[PDB]
Amino acid sequence: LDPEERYEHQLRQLNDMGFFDFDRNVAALRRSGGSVQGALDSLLNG
Repeated sequence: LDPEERYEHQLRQLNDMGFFDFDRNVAALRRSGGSVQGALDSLLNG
């Protein structure tokens, strides 16, 4: 699956929280294993 499938529900949550950059969102989700909480931490830190 492409990440847009794979991470559909977590991309929505991230976008709903003001995180719109797709590449950054996907990168953060891959490092977190698909965890939104972890992705959010990455997106806020650095």
